Amino acid sequence: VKDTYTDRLDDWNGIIAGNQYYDSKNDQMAKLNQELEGKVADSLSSISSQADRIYLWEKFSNYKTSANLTATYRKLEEMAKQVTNPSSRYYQDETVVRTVRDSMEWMHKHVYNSEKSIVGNWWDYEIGTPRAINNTLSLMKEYFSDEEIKKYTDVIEKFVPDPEHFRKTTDNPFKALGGNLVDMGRVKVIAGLLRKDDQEISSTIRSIEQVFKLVDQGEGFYQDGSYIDHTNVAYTGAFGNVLIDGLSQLLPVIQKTKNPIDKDKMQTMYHWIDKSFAPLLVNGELMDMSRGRSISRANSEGHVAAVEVLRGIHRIADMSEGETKQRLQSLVKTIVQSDSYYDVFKNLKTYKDISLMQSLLSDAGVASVPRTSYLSAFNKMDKTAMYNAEKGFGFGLSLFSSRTLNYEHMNKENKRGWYTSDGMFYLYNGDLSHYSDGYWPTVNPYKMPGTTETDAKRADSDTGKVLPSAFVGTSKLDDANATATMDFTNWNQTLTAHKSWFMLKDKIAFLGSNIQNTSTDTAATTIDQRKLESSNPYKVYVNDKEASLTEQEKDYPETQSVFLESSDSKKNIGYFFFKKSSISMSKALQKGAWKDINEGQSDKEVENEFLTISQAHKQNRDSYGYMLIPNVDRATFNQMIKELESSLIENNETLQSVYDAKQGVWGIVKYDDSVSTISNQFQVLKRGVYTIRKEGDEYKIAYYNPETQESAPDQEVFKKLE
Ligand SMILES: CC(=O)N[C@@H]1[C@@H](O[C@@H]2OC(C(=O)O)=C[C@H](O)[C@H]2O)[C@@H](OS(=O)(=O)O)[C@@H](CO)O[C@H]1O
Repeated sequence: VKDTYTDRLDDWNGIIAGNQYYDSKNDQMAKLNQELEGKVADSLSSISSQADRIYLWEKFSNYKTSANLTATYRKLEEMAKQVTNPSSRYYQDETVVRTVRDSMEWMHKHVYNSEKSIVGNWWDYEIGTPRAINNTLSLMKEYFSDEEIKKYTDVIEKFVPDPEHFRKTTDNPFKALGGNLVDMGRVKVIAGLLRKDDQEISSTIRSIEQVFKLVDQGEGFYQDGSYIDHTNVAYTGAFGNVLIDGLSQLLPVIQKTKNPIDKDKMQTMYHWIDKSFAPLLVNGELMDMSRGRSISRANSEGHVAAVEVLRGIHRIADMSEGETKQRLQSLVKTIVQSDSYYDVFKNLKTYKDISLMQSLLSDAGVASVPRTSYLSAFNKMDKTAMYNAEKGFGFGLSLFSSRTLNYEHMNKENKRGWYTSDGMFYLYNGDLSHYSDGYWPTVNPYKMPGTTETDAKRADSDTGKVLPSAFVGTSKLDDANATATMDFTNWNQTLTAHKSWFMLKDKIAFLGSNIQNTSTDTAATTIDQRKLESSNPYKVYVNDKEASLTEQEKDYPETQSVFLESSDSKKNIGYFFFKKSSISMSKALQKGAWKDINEGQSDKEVENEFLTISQAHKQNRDSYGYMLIPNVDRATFNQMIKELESSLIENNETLQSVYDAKQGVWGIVKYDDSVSTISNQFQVLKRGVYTIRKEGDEYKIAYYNPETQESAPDQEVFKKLE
């Protein structure tokens, strides 16, 4: 019955597949078509055609493993896409049409139906599979009767009858929010359209509207740009992705139903884009510190994941108007064009998405200007993102506190992310591939960059924890200067350290004090563990003298500096130790498999060479202090360290501060309320984090109390001398 429901489904088909936009003469589209042709060909030649078959596909035969249901139905969706693509060799193919119909019936009779109960993961039963079934039926609605459609979607209503909750049939349902809430729309709104059920459509859309509300606690988007999911996990880059990616797909359809969403309600999406997503995108890469356990997926490295966000933004731009549309187009354009490592089209999986991107890139009317400098203090999720446009580098600071979980290990994914939030830092430079090409399965998980840890063995079976202290946070002064601290205690309460960071425009100072260890394990801070490029080798200098690193760790006592020299200055990394320090370095090939950190991944061996720099802490009360200076050549680095000779103001158990004389900026962390006199110019009076700038006789102050998550009146925390 061709009606308004089918009309909406046609629009949905144009969004999830886009066959109406296909053009064989379009190289990028032809590439995706060829991929789908191959997938269908593989599925058709391996499917079971035997009577009394115990499965459709032998590699997805054990139906007690929920993942096999979703994978099976997704193969049918691929078939539906091609059978309805005039340019496919499978267009209106009678064998494929019958294969999809027969397969749906077979699964319905022996594997997935209303009489079944969740076996394995609820996600496959309520989201993964229902979405694959909805899309298959939507694409091939001209081959199924309304009665068959309702028949094959009854199971969806059994497992997901309530648009406000998931796991309804289990003994522990949960309130649907964020990404999950968006998926609820792709499940019940589409099923509602297929079943011509107005009540399901309306109630689901109404439920979906909750997603536009910013929160001040719990899961969701925060005013400061943070995004929390799974109770207390920083998750903008994975569940946030699903949210914007899926919602941007749904909106065009929803807005054409009898229950469109108010325009002022959808206004918050622009806040997510500018405040939440944009800062986490550097040279086409979505910062891993925001991706949770997804970092352990080989097919979802940083640049790939970024496309999920970018395509979502582009769709939103397409449904926007005027300046709003123009600026969003420019944002997507400059990000994509800044990415010289990853081909955006590799993750644009529908013809409309491919088409939109091509028009954007070729439209001279859409400005593509390098993004300006910025610094986002995502205090509500304990992460900080910094980007310097003049020099061209990004910096990510990954922390956690009593308010957030350090790392997520679940569904057998991210088994070794133990220290990824223990004050771990990321540097985004000229090597756009650094955190890609197998970084995650080859990086030594015991030496994450920036972290202070003991060398005790850790179990893959462990799960995340919150930090005992709430004294973790960032005080931002402007787009280039901020200060952060973390009152760190390790996983088993055997080591402590007051770790602080001083972001000073074109460099970051790392200070650590009060380092104590009550265990028999050795303690050390990993200054860096950088993945190398065989094509661009580094020439290493210690105290400005070339050094030859080996697989075997070499000690360098009385080190004032270390410089990693590339042929490309935008890949250079220098480390200046305020006080001569005893460090050790090594360059070695590290091997591993994605399966080591994610059970469902390939056991194929991967290898990468890493340069590791560490500083041992053999005594209680130890400390570390150094300045990370990227993107400058050797002579310039040498000149800068002389300018910074006296930049360290203090680094003890109650006070840590660094001064940038060139900028007239101070970064300060106070652990108590004593009166601290700084540079004989002013005094800071309260426990907390400060970033201060002197402009003549004037003083600009940025104070933050991380525990109460509040700033304070200037006179309460600052006092100029005389
Ligand atoms: C955010 C997240 O990790 N969600 C998990 C699922 O992963 C997303 O799957 C899809 C999709 O449209 O199916 C798009 C995203 O890129 C993925 O991040 C999925 O995990 S997995 O199978 O991809 O490894 C399901 C499986 O049960 O679990 C979700 O939590």
